[PDB]
Amino acid sequence: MNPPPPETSNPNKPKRQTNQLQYLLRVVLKTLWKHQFAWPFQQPVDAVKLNLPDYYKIIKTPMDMGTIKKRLENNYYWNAQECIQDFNTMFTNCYIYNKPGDDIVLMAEALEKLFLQKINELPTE
Ligand SMILES: Cc1cc2ccnc(N[C@@H]3CCNC[C@H]3C(=O)NC3CCCCC3)c2[nH]c1=O
Repeated sequence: MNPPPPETSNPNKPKRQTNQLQYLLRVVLKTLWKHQFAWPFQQPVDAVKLNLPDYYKIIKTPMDMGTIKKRLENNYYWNAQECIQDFNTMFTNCYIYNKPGDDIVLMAEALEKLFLQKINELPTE
């Protein structure tokens, strides 16, 4: 009932190492990954195990920090904006699927506030 996870490597997709992508792995992801609210976002939503049968009927662009971590580790991104877009997709999915008063929404809001603080101090290329 789960889709395959988002791709985290591609032999055809070009790759480079930049200080901005290094900052996103070493500072931004690392900060969010170890946060007390990170754990529901550390892997793709398992709709079977979590008993959320409608999840992938509603969310057609799934994204999670486990996938973002692998993409950064695998040099999948060419630029920082591709990675920032994936974080925004993850937060947006959470706000669309869940009810406004749900604890997962409060957890996502806390992580997004921390995320935007760290992106505000992104170093120049
Ligand atoms: C990404 C993600 C994961 C997830 C896991 C479990 N449940 C979710 N949604 C609950 C649906 C029912 N109402 C309560 C919702 C909720 O806020 N659950 C949280 C999960 C984390 C621990 C506190 C309770 C999920 N929704 C997601 O978007």
